[PDB]
Amino acid sequence: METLKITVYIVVTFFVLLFVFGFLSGDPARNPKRKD
Amino acid sequence: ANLWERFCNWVTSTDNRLYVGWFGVIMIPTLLAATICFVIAFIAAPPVDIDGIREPVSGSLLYGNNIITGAVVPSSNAIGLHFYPIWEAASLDEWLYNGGPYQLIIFHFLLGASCYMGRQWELSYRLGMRPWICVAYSAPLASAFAVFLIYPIGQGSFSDGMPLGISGTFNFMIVFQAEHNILMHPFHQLGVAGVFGGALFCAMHGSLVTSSLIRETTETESANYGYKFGQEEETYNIVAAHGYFGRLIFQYASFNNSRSLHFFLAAWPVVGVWFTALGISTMAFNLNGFNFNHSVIDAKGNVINTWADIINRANLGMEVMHERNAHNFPLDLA
Amino acid sequence: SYPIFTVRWVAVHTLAVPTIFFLGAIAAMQFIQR
Amino acid sequence: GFAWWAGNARLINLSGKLLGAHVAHAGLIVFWAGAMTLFELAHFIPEKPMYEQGLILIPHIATLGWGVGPGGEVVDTFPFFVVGVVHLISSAVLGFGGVYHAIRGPETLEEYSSFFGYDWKDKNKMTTILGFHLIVLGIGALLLVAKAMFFGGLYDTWAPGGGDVRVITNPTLDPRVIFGYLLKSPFGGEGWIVSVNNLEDVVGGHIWIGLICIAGGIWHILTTPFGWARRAFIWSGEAYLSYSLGALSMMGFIATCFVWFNNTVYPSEFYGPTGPEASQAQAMTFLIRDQKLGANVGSAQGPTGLGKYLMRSPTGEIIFGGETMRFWDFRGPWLEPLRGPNGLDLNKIKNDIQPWQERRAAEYMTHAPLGSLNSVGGVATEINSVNFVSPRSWLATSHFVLAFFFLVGHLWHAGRARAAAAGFEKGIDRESEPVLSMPSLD
Amino acid sequence: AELTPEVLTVPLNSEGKTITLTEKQYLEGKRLFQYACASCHVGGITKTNPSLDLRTETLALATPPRDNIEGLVDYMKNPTTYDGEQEIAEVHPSLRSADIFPKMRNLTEKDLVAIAGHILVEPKILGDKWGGGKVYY
Amino acid sequence: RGWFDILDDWLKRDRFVFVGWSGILLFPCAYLALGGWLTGTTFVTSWYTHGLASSYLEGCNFLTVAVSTPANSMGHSLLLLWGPEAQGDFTRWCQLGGLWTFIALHGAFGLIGFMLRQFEIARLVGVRPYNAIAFSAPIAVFVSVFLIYPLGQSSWFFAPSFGVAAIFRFLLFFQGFHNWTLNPFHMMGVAGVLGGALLCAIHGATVENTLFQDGEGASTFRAFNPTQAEETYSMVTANRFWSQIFGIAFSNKRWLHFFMLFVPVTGLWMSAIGVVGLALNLRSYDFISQEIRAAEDPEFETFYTKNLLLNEGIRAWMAPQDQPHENFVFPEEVLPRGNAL
Amino acid sequence: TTGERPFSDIITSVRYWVIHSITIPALFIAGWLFVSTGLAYDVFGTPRPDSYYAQEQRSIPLVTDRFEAKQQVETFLEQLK
Ligand code: CLA
Ligand code: CLA
Ligand code: CLA
Ligand code: CLA
Ligand code: CLA
Ligand SMILES: C=Cc1c(C)c2cc3nc(c4c5[nH]c(cc6nc(cc1[nH]2)C(C)=C6CC)c(C)c5C(=O)[C@@H]4C(=O)OC)[C@@H](CCC(=O)OC/C=C(\C)CCC[C@H](C)CCC[C@H](C)CCCC(C)C)[C@@H]3C
Ligand SMILES: CC1=CCCC(C)(C)C1/C=C/C(C)=C/C=C/C(C)=C/C=C/C=C(C)/C=C/C=C(C)/C=C/C1=C(C)CCCC1(C)C
Ligand SMILES: CC1=CCCC(C)(C)C1/C=C/C(C)=C/C=C/C(C)=C/C=C/C=C(C)/C=C/C=C(C)/C=C/C1=C(C)CCCC1(C)C
Ligand SMILES: CC1=CCCC(C)(C)C1/C=C/C(C)=C/C=C/C(C)=C/C=C/C=C(C)/C=C/C=C(C)/C=C/C1=C(C)CCCC1(C)C
Repeated sequence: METLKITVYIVVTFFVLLFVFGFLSGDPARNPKRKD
Repeated sequence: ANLWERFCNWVTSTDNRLYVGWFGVIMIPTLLAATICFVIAFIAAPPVDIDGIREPVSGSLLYGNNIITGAVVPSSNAIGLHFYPIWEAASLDEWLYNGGPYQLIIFHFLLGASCYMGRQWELSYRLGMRPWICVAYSAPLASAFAVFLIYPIGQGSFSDGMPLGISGTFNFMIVFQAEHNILMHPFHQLGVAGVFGGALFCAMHGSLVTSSLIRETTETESANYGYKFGQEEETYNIVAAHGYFGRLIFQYASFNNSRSLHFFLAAWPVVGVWFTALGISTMAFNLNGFNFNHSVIDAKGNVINTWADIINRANLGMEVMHERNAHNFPLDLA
Repeated sequence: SYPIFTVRWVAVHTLAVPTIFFLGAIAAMQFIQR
Repeated sequence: GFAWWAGNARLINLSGKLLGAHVAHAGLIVFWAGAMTLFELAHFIPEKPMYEQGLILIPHIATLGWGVGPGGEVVDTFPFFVVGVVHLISSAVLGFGGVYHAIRGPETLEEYSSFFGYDWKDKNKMTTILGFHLIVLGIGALLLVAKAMFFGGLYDTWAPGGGDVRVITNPTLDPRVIFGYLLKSPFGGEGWIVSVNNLEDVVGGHIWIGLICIAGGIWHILTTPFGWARRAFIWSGEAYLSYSLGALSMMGFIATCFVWFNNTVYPSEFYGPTGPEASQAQAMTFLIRDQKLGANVGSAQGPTGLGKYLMRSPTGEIIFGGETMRFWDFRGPWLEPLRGPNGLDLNKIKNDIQPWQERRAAEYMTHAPLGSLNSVGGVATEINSVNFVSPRSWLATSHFVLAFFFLVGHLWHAGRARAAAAGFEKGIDRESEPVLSMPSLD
Repeated sequence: AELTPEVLTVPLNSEGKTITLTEKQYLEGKRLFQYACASCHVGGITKTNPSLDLRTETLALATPPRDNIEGLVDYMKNPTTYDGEQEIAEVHPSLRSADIFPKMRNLTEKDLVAIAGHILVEPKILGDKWGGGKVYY
Repeated sequence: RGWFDILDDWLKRDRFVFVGWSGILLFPCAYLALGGWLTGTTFVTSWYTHGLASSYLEGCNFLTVAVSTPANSMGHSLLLLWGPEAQGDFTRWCQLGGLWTFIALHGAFGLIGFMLRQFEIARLVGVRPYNAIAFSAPIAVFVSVFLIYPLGQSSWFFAPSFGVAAIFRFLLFFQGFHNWTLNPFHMMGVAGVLGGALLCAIHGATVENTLFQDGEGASTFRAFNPTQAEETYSMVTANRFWSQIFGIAFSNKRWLHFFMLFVPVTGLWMSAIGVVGLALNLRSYDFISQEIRAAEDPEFETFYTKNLLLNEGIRAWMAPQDQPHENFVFPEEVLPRGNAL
Repeated sequence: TTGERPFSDIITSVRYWVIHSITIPALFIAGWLFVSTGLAYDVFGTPRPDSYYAQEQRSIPLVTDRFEAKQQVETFLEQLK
C-alpha cells in the first residue's frame, strides 16, 4: 500500500508540475494574433 | 528546437485531432482513472455499506443488478467526510466493502471535469475565438459539484452524495424532497423554468430556422444538402422567420437580431441551471423550501389543509421509510 | 390621425380591466382576519 | 464602445471617476455595517439567545469580547450601539468623497498628480499600490492581536466555566503550528484551517499574517516583477479584476465552511450550534434520558448490531451511535469533559454528566440549523410554530452563492482579458480567420 | 366554527372550579407558548422526551394533577417529574430557574395563566393532533 | 367579392395582433381558460371536492392556490353549467369543480386554435410549417396528462389540479403509486428535455463565441443586420473547436437546427406515451427478477428495493388525506415506518 | 408599423392619464368592495373562516353523489345555520 501511495504521490506531482510550468512557459504568447 | 519547447508546442498544438493543452494534462489522466474505475465497479464491485450500519447495498451487474438498478454505491457513513484512498485501507476487500471506489471516481471526475471547462477556455484562445463557451458549461459543472461534493460537505457524509446509477439517482432525489422540500424551493423552480424553457426555445429556434430554409433542393433530396459547410451566405431567411413569429405573437416579442437571439438562447438555460445548482448547494446547509404546513386555520383554529399539507403527507412517508434501520433517535438532523 | 379604438384596444382592456379589479380584491384580502 | 448595461467598463481608463466609484461603493459597505447593527440592536432582546433573533453582526462584535460576560450573557449593549453609529457616520465621509470624485473631481488623475495617477500597464506603479494595501491589511490583522492582548481580549467559548472574555497572553508563534494548519488535509477529522480550535493559535496566526503582509507590502513597493512573471500574466485592469474575483471566490467558499464547522471563532453561544454539534447533542440527550431510566448505554445493542448509544469510529474511538457516527470529529466545550483517550469515557458518562451539560445538549438539539426559507424551524415536514433559521445557515448559504458567482465573474473577466489582450475579444477577422490558415484535421 | 366561550372554558383546579378565558388570553398564551416553550413542545409533544406530552389525559394522570390552571401554573414555577418525586427545575424552564433559563425572566403571573390556558384549550380545538406527532400532521 | 371573402379580408388584415380564422376558436378559448384559472385561484375553494382551501380569498398564496379537480363522485362528468349536476347554479357549479372541466376543455380548444394559428400565419407568410409541427409536442402532453390519464382512471379527481403545489403533489403521487421515474418512456422524455436545454445553451454560446468582427464596438449585438446575406458567426471555427474539444461537431447548419427541433419534440412525445400507459395503471413498477430474489434472500438490497420502501411510505401516509372519498382509516400501528422516525 | 398609435406615445400623453387616473383606482376600489362587502363569498360559495365546520364538527362535508351533489352541499350549509 505504501508503495502504491508513493507511486501516486509521484505521478500526481509530475502532472501538476507539467501544468504549472506549462502555463509559466509564455502561455499568453500562444495565440494566433498578438504574441507576448 | 529545445526539448521542453517542442513538448510545449505539441501540448498546445491546434493540429492534434483532439486538443490536449495544459488543462488536458490533468484532465486526461483523471478522467481515465475515473472512467476505468467506474466501468469495473459498475460491472463487478461487491456490495457497499453505504449507510454505515453493516447493511451492504448491491450495486453491480454481477451481484444481481441490471442497467437500471445498478450503481457505484456512495462510501460509508462511518467514514463521513474522511478521505479514504486505497492506501488507507488494510486491503482492497475492506476498501470495497466501505465504498472506496465512489471516492476515487468522484474526485477524479470533478477534477477532470473542472479541467474540461478550462480546456474549453484554452482552445478558444488558441483559435482566436471569444472565450465564454466555458462559462456556459459552468452551469452543468456547478450542478455536478453540488450533488457529489457540496451536499455531502454540508450534511457531513459522502454517504449522502448522489449515487452513480439510475435508481440511485432517483433515491437521492426522493430523499432530498423529504428532507428539504425541494419542490417548494424557489431555486429548484427556476431550474425547472430554465430547463423547460430551454427545451421550448430549442424547439422554437429549430422550427423557425427550419421553417425559413431557402429552397436550394428538390423534393427528392434532403433539404440539408442545401447548405455547404463553410459557405458565406446564410442559409435561411431571418426576416421571414421574424415576420412569422412576430405575427404569431406580436412584432415586438420577436427577435430580428440574431446575436441577441442566440445570446438569449445561451443565457436562459444557463442562468436557470446556476440557480438550481445553487438550490442544491444551499439546501446543503438546510435552508429548505417554503414550509406552509398548517398555515391556514379557521376561526376556531381547526387546520384547513391546502395542497402544501398534502405534499407534507407524501414527504412524511418518504421521511419515515428512508434508511429504515439507521435512525435510533427521533429527529433526522442530517 | 390615429384610431382610438382598435382590435388592439380591445385585447389590452380585455386583460387590464379585470387585472386591476382583481388586484383590488386581493389587496382587500390581506386584511381578513379569522 | 460599451453599451449602457456594460457602462461601468467606460471607467477603465478614467482613474478619477473610477476612484469615486470605488470610494462611493466603500461607503455603501460601511453604511450597511452601521445601519444593520442598529437595526439588530433595536430588535435585540437580551433574554433570548442571539441565534433565536436573526442576528449576524452583534455576534461578530460579541466575539471580539465587547458587550458580553461569562456564558456569553450580554452585559452591556452600548458597545454595539457605538459600533453601529461610528460605521454609519463614517459612511457619509466616504459617500462624500465618492460622489465628489465620481462627478466633480478630475475625470483622470495622472495629469493632476503623478503619485495618484496610474496606468494599468505600469507594472511598477501597480505593485506599489498593491504594496500600500498589503501594509494596510497587515495593520488590520495586527489590530485584532492588539484587541486580544492589550484591549480586553476576546470571547473564549472554551474558557473554563462556560466561556468568558479572556486576554491572550501567550499567542502561538511556533510556525510548525501556524503553518501546520495550512498543510492539514481539508477532509474530515483534519479540516485544513477551519479546524483552528483555540485563540492562542488564532492570535498567533494574525501576528504572522500581519508581518507577512507588511513584509510583502515593502517588497512590492521596492521591486518590479521579474521576467518569468511578466511573461505569464496579462497586465490590464480587467485582468487584475479577474485575479481578485478568483481570490474573493476562494475566500467565500472558505468562509462558508468556516461558519458551518467552526465553533471557536463562531461561538455556538452566539451563532447557534453547528450541524454536527446539534446532531451530537441529540445522541447526548437521549443517552442522558435513557440512562436516568436505568438503561446501560454501554452494553445496549441497537437494531443493526451496532451500539444504540455508543460505538467505535473506524479508528476505534468510542463515539456516539446512530447516524451521527458521521459527526464524531465534532469537538465542543460541553462535550469534551466526557472524553478520555479512547474517546467518550463510559465511567464519566455514567457518573459525571452535569445539569449544565444536559441543558446545553437539549438546547442545541432543538436549535439545529435546519429551517425553511420562510423561517419555520426544524425538519422540512415540521408544522408551523417556531420562527427560526440558524445564523449559520444564513451565513453559509449566502456566501456559497456569492462565492459561486465571483468564480463565474473570474472566468468571465479572465477570458475576456485574455481575448482583449490578444486583440480578438470583439470577434473573428473575416479576412484573417486563424482556422482558415490552419491545415485540416482530417 | 369559532373560538366560543365554551371552548375557552377550562378547569381552574382539581376542586372542579372553572375559568373562561378571553380570546385575548388565548392568543396571548399561544404567543407566549411559541416564545418560551415551542422549541421543545411544538404541537403538544416533547422533542427531548417524546414519552411525555401535553395532552389533557396525560396531564390528568400526572402527580400532582396538571390538567388545570393551578397545576400548570405551579408546574411552571416548580416543575417536578411525572410522579412528583423530584424537582427538575435544573433542567426544565421555570420561574424557579429563570437564572439559567433566561426566557422565563420576564414572564408575569398572568402570562403563566395565559400559557396554561392555551395548553388546555388547544386539545379541544385540534383534537388528537395536539400531542399526537407527525402521524397527525 | 361575396361576404365570406369580405370577412377573410378582415380576419387576415395586418394589425398589432393578427386575428385570422383561427382567432375565432383561439381567442375566446384562451381567454376563458386563463380567466377561469385566475378566477378560481382568487376566489374559489376545494372544500367540498377535496377538503382543501385553494384561493387567495381563503388565505392561500401563489404556490398553494389551485383550481382543483372535481370530486371523485362526479366520475368523468363534463360538468356543464347547465348539466344535471349543477343544474345551472353558478355557485354550486364552482363548488363541485365545474371550473376544472371549464379550464381543461376551453384550454384544449385553445391549444387547437393556437396550432391552427401557426398553420394560418405560416401559409399567409410563405414559410414552412415546422413551428406548428413542433407544437404537436405540447399538445400531446396536455391531452395525455389532463384528459387521457384521468379518463382511464375512476374520475377527473385524479388528474392534475391547476396549481403550483397541486402539480407538485401530482409528481409525488406518480412516484409512490406508478413508480414513474422507473418508466423508460419518462426517461426518454427526461433526455429530450435535458438534451433540449443543453442544445439550446451550447448553440447560443457557440454563436456568441465564434462571431465575426463586423463592428468596432465592445457590444457585439450592434454589428448584426437582419438583411445581411452573410452568416454572422463562423461555422468553420465552430466546427474545428467542437471537433477538437468533443471529438465530433456539427458541419451542417440545416441539420443542426432540425436536430434542435427533433430532440425536445420527440422527448415530449415519448413521455406522453408512457402517461397513456399509466392511464390504465400499466406501469413499469417492478423488475420481476429482483423481487423473486429479494423475497428469498433477505440480504439482497439494491437501490430498486430501497426506492419501493419509499413509495410504500408515500402511499400509506398520503392516501387518507389525498383520497378523502375513500374514507381510509389507517390506525397508527399499520403505518409503515423505519426505526425511530 | 401597422397603423395603431404607439404605446410609448399613449402612456406619456396628458389625455391618457386624465382618464386612467380615474379608471384604474375605480377598478381597484370596485374589487376591494367585492371582497369587503362579502359579496365574493356568496357569489362563489367560498366558506368564511367561521363556516368550514360546524362547532363540534371535524368531518369534511365531502360531495359523494353525482346527481344529488347540489342537494348535499345545501344540506351541509343548513347544518351550520
Ligand atoms: C456601486 C454602484 C455604482 C457606482 C458607484 C457607479 C459609478 C459610476 N458610473 Mg455606473 N452603473 C451602475 C452602478 C454603479 N455605477 C449600474 C448598476 C448600472 C446599470 C444601469 C450603471 C451604468 C452606468 C453607465 C451607463 C454609465 C455609468 C457611469 C458611471 C460614472 C459616472 C456617473 C455620472 O456622472 O452620473 C451622473 C449622475 C448624476 C449627476 C445624478 C446624481 C447621482 C448621485 C451621485 C446620486 C447619489 C445620491 C446620494 C444620496 C448623495 C449622497 C451625498 C452625500 C454623501 C454628500 C460613475 C463613476 C458613466 C461613465 O462611465 O461615465 C464615463 C456611464 O456612462 N454607470
Ligand atoms: C482611497 C481613497 C482615496 C484616494 C486614493 C484619494 C485620492 C485623492 N483625492 Mg480624495 N477623498 C477621499 C478618498 C480618497 N481620495 C475621501 C474618503 C474623501 C472625503 C474625506 C476625499 C475628499 C477629497 C477632496 C475634497 C479632494 C480630494 C482630492 C484628492 C487628490 C489629492 C489628495 C491630496 O493631496 O490630499 C492631501 C492629503 C492629505 C490631507 C492627507 C489626508 C490624511 C487622511 C485624511 C488620513 C488617512 C488615514 C486613514 C488611511 C483613514 C482611515 C480612518 C478611518 C478608518 C476612521 C487625490 C487624487 C483633491 C482633488 O483631487 O481635487 C482636485 C480634492 O479636492 N479628495
Ligand atoms: C494580495 C496579495 C498579493 C498579490 C496579489 C501579489 C502579487 C504578486 N507577487 Mg507578491 N507577495 C505578497 C502578496 C501578494 N503578491 C506577500 C505578502 C509576500 C511576502 C511573502 C509576497 C512576496 C512575493 C515575492 C517574493 C515575489 C512576489 C511576486 C509577485 C508577482 C507574481 C505572483 C505570482 O506569480 O504568483 C503565482 C504563484 C506561483 C506561480 C507559485 C504558487 C504556488 C502555491 C503553492 C499555490 C498554493 C495554492 C493552494 C490551492 C491554496 C493553499 C495554500 C497552500 C500553501 C496550503 C505578483 C505581482 C514575485 C515577483 O515578481 O516579485 C517582484 C516574487 O518573486 N511576491
Ligand atoms: C468586484 C466585482 C466586479 C467588478 C468590479 C465588475 C466590473 C465589471 N463587470 Mg463583472 N461580474 C462580476 C463582478 C464584478 N464585475 C461577477 C461576480 C460576475 C458574475 C455574474 C460578473 C459578470 C459580468 C458580465 C457578464 C459582464 C460583466 C461586465 C463588467 C463591466 C461592466 C459591468 C456593468 O456596467 O454592469 C452594470 C450593472 C447592471 C447591468 C446591473 C446588474 C444587476 C444584477 C444582475 C442584479 C442583481 C439583483 C440583486 C442580487 C437582487 C435584487 C433585489 C431587489 C430588491 C432590487 C465592469 C468592468 C461586462 C463586461 O464584460 O464588460 C467588460 C459584462 O458583460 N461582469
Ligand atoms: C368558439 C368559442 C367557444 C368554444 C369553442 C366553446 C366551447 C365550450 N364551451 Mg364555452 N363560451 C364561449 C365560447 C366558446 N366555448 C363564450 C364566448 C362564452 C361566454 C358566454 C362561453 C361560456 C361558457 C360557459 C359558461 C360554459 C362553456 C362551456 C363550453 C363547453 C361545452 C359547449 C357546448 O356544449 O356547446 C353546446 C352548444 C353548441 C355546440 C352549439 C351548436 C350550434 C348548432 C350548430 C346550431 C343550432 C342552432 C339553433 C338550434 C337554431 C335556432 C333554434 C330556434 C329556437 C330558432 C365547450 C368546451 C361549458 C363548459 O366548459 O363546461 C364545463 C360551460 O359551462 N362556455
Ligand atoms: C410548463 C412548461 C411549458 C409552458 C408553460 C409552455 C408554454 C407555451 N409554449 C408555447 C409555445 C411552444 N411550446 C413549444 C415547445 C415546448 N413547450 C414546452 C413547455 C411549456 N410550454 C416544452 C418542454 C417544449 C419543448 C418541445 C413550442 C415549439 C411552442 C410554440 O410555438 C409556442 C410559442 O409561441 O412559444 C413561443 C406558448 C403557447 C401559447 C399558447 O398556447 O397561447 C394560447 C393559450 C392558450 C390556448 C391557453 C392554454 C390553457 C392551458 C392549456 C390550460 C390552463 C392553464 C392555466 C391557465 C395556468 C395553470 C398554472 C398552474 C399549472 C400553475 C406558451 C408560452
Ligand atoms: C456615484 C454614482 C453615480 C451613478 C449612480 C449611482 C447612484 C449608482 C452612484 C453611486 C452613489 C453612491 C453609492 C452614493 C454613496 C452615498 C453614501 C454612502 C451615503 C452615505 C450617507 C450617510 C449619511 C448621510 C448618514 C447620516 C448619519 C446620521 C445623520 C446619523 C444620525 C444618527 C445618529 C448620530 C445616532 C443614531 C441615530 C441616527 C439618527 C441614525
Ligand atoms: C491568520 C490565521 C488565523 C487563524 C489560524 C491560522 C494559523 C490558520 C492563521 C494563519 C493563516 C496563514 C498564515 C495563511 C497563509 C496563507 C497563504 C500563504 C496563502 C497562499 C496563497 C497562494 C495561492 C492561493 C497561490 C495561487 C497561485 C496561482 C493563482 C497560480 C496561478 C498560475 C499558475 C499556477 C501557473 C502560471 C500562471 C499562473 C496564473 C501564475
Ligand atoms: C408578482 C409580480 C412579479 C413580477 C412583476 C409583476 C409586476 C408582474 C408581478 C405582479 C403581478 C401580479 C400579482 C399579477 C396579478 C394579476 C391578476 C391577479 C390578474 C387577474 C386577471 C383576471 C382576469 C383576466 C379574469 C378573467 C375572468 C374571466 C374571463 C371569467 C369568465 C367566466 C368564468 C370564469 C366562468 C363563466 C363565466 C365567465 C364570465 C365566462
